[PDB]
Amino acid sequence: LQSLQTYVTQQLIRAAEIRASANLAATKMSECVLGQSKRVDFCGKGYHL
Amino acid sequence: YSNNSIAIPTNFTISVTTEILPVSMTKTSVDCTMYICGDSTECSNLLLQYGSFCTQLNRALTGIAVEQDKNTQEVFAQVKQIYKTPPIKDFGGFNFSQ
Amino acid sequence: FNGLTVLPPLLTDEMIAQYTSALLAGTITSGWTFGAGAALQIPFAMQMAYRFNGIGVTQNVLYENQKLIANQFNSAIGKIQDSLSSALGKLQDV
Amino acid sequence: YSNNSIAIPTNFTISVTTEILPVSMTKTSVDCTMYICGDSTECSNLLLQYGSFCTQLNRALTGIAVEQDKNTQEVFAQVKQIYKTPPIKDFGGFNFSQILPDPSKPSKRSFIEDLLFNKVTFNGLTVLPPLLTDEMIAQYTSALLAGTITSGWTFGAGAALQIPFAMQMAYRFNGIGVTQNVLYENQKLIANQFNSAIGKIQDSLSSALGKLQDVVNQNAQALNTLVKQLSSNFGAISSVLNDILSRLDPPEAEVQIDRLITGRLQSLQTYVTQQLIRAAEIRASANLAATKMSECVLGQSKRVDFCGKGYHLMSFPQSAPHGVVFLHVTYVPAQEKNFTTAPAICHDGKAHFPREGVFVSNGTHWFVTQRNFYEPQIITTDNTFVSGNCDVVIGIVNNTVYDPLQPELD
Amino acid sequence: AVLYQGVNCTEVPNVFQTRAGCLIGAEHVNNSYECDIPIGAGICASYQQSVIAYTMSLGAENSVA
Ligand SMILES: *[C@@H]1O[C@H](CO[C@@H]2O[C@@H](C)[C@@H](O)[C@@H](O)[C@@H]2O)[C@@H](O[C@@H]2O[C@H](CO)[C@@H](O)[C@H](O)[C@H]2NC(C)=O)[C@H](O)[C@H]1NC(C)=O
Ligand SMILES: *[C@@H]1O[C@H](CO)[C@@H](O[C@@H]2O[C@H](CO)[C@@H](O)[C@H](O)[C@H]2NC(C)=O)[C@H](O)[C@H]1NC(C)=O
Ligand SMILES: *[C@@H]1O[C@H](CO)[C@@H](O[C@@H]2O[C@H](CO)[C@@H](O)[C@H](O)[C@H]2NC(C)=O)[C@H](O)[C@H]1NC(C)=O
Ligand SMILES: *[C@@H]1O[C@H](CO)[C@@H](O[C@@H]2O[C@H](CO)[C@@H](O)[C@H](O)[C@H]2NC(C)=O)[C@H](O)[C@H]1NC(C)=O
Ligand SMILES: *[C@@H]1O[C@H](CO)[C@@H](O)[C@H](O)[C@H]1NC(C)=O
Ligand SMILES: *[C@@H]1O[C@H](CO)[C@@H](O)[C@H](O)[C@H]1NC(C)=O
Ligand SMILES: *[C@@H]1O[C@H](CO)[C@@H](O)[C@H](O)[C@H]1NC(C)=O
Ligand SMILES: *[C@@H]1O[C@H](CO)[C@@H](O)[C@H](O)[C@H]1NC(C)=O
Ligand SMILES: *[C@@H]1O[C@H](CO)[C@@H](O)[C@H](O)[C@H]1NC(C)=O
Ligand SMILES: *[C@@H]1O[C@H](CO)[C@@H](O)[C@H](O)[C@H]1NC(C)=O
Repeated sequence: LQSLQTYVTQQLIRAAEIRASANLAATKMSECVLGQSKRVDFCGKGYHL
Repeated sequence: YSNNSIAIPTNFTISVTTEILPVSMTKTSVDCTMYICGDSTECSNLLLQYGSFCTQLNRALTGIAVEQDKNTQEVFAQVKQIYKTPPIKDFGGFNFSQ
Repeated sequence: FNGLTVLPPLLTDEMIAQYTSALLAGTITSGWTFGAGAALQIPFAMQMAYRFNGIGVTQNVLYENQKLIANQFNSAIGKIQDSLSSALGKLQDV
Repeated sequence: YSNNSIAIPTNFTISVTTEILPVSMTKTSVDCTMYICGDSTECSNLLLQYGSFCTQLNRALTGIAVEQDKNTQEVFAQVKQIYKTPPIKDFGGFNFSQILPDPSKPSKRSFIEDLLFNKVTFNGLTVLPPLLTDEMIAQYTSALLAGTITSGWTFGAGAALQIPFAMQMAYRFNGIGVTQNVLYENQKLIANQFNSAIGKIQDSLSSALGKLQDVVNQNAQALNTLVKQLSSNFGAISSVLNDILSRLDPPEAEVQIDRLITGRLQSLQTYVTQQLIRAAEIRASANLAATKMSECVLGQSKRVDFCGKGYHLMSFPQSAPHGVVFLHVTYVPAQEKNFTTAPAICHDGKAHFPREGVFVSNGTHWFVTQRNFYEPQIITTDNTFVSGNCDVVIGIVNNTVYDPLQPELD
Repeated sequence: AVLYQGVNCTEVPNVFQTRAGCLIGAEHVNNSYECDIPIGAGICASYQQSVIAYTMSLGAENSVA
């Protein structure tokens, strides 16, 4: 039972990290692909096209 | 640096860069009674006295599992319709075949 | 075999590929207008001239150097393709 | 798609959308000695040997509790002063009565706020009251909204500066790339569209708040599991300490009291850990809400799909139980038409390019228009600039460019 | 000052009753200022002499012309 609890806890923490990464990816899809971004180094180095 | 000197570029370069981003992870589920006890009924009766420990574990794992699908849908599903490219491909000199 | 199961995801890989192709075709045919509303067609060179206006350079700079820019873009895509087939550590760590 | 075909919209639509965001969660505290032991002194002495387990739990819960108040203050408290709306309400034809406060309603909440509030519904466990009462949050929201409709975006940067509402909306159309005369010529149509959109939002709500309800359900479920966990034996003869204390002498009672202590302590630790993880998630959501308040409400956003679908114009905040609601107004093009287009025009051995426009043809004549609206105009040297000769450009066309000065000289 | 959280002032061994609980040792004042030390439900505490309790003020009030 202790082993199972340890496993589930670390899975919850990893899932939170992956959720943050997925939110970043969705924002990049909206702002870099559907539009043209004036934010510096968000989409890439240089001037985004 | 000088107080009356400037530098102006006279040409340009087009650069393409790649970025990698994880979106989702694998979806797994665990059955407490099978993992802890197997097919033993004595072990099951002994396990019942630590009541409600497995329901919470199953709820946690199910929540993670549904969150993964929500992640993927949030990232990719952003188009109302499925647009198609014309059979004739004249985009100036740009070559998007790859 | 100890109660551990793996569940299949809702969206198969073909569906994700279809989504990606729809996004990319909409981009190259309509520009940025399909995000705001209905897609509106515009020739590709004219859209790239709009984007040069977006970064602070005039349109004639694009129209006078169109072949040079096209060649540079094609070479950059080729280099990306060669670089990959020789980088995905973030995905492998998961 | 074709290499000389373009589509230009000839009309527009004003659309209002709603967004829901959780901000904070309920604040709870748990007393370890009362939960685990109750009023038993033998249980307390046995508990002391697992030293420092409860102080950490109390510190964790207190940290979560203070973080919730910091979340709410970060989101709503962004105005220096409490601005007020004038008694005379002439904002062109725009009607903000639904979102504005009315004294008759409780807590002086607006109509939509009242609709929003109705939709969302002894063992050492205590619930602490939040620092900011609902009336204070409503006052903050009304100050933000009145400042917006009276001064525009100037109250965020510094002191508020008054400007008539139609002029501010014309500034925002300049912000999205359309000219001012497009607003001034179609003012009544836009006002009617905005009013109808607000009406539809009001009808839609009174018939959507699942994100706010999920938080309440999760908190209640966690507390119910915590309380239900007291009934377990964990291997002892019974789950009641008062029964074990009787019927048994201390040397025999201590082992079973130990089993009960171990089980209940493990239950408390599980509860606190899941609460910490949920609090981190809520903090991320509150940070998103604060950023949206700064960038969509106090300003006008050029980021795509941040504030809403379409081209952002302005946003209005409302308060909901443990959360915030954003009403985003956006501009959507409509009723498009087909034309043929060219990159440049070759006149008199020169190339002319548009200043902030696009060349279009209705099949016989060539005009220059703005990109987001169809307002064709004649091509003159005031609309266009010259660069080089006609050889280089691919797709150049032949036309004539009217020179305004020549008729005056003749 | 001492705050007994959640109990009625009758059930205790300058007694001011707040939605947070029973506050003993602090004097209520009609004036309002910024918070300083926070108690629940819109009541704050500060020192200015004895400890005082008041309702916090959101900010200054003005009307745009
Ligand atoms: C193409 O347009 C020209 C010009 O019409 C002007 O621009 C239009 C976009 C619209 O705003 C009109 O109201 C403008 O007058 C058309 O030429 C005109 O045609 C009308 C009708 O026959 C005639 O009375 C005018 O004298 C014409 N103007 C000139 C300068 O000759 C033309 O007919 C349009 N072509 C097609 C195929 O529709
Ligand atoms: C700007 O840079 C480009 C890229 O190097 C130059 O184009 C190259 O010119 C040389 C010499 O004429 C050729 O050998 C290359 O093949 C060209 N490359 C491409 C991709 O066309 C261009 O000459 C530079 N501009 C100026 C004014 O020097
Ligand atoms: C642009 O769209 C608006 C909105 O539909 C049109 O206004 C409508 O016009 C019809 C016909 O005249 C009326 O029956 C509706 O009552 C109008 N609606 C509103 C809200 O005023 C407008 O006519 C369109 N513009 C053009 C040039 O067709
Ligand atoms: C635009 O006008 C120019 C000049 O009037 C045209 O250029 C001529 O094209 C013909 C086509 O064979 C040549 O024979 C001439 O030598 C060119 N120059 C002149 C001065 O006539 C050009 O063709 C026109 N463009 C279009 C699309 O008709
Ligand atoms: C585009 O690239 C592919 C692959 O390098 C090549 O075969 C093709 O000739 C190029 N041009 C066109 C018009 O497809
Ligand atoms: C604004 O809307 C309200 C509610 O629909 C309506 O009663 C009122 O007449 C409208 N106009 C003004 C000027 O308040
Ligand atoms: C433009 O013409 C094409 C011709 O096939 C048609 O399919 C398209 O719908 C037209 N565009 C508009 C906006 O009517
Ligand atoms: C457009 O494509 C046609 C072939 O379909 C070609 O004849 C014409 O020159 C092209 N126009 C431009 C501006 O490249
Ligand atoms: C305290 O008790 C009195 C009567 O004993 C009652 O009137 C009052 O409402 C009580 N206060 C609270 C907060 O319950
Ligand atoms: C505070 O307000 C109450 C209620 O009106 C009043 O009875 C009391 O005299 C006031 N105290 C002071 C110091 O103004």
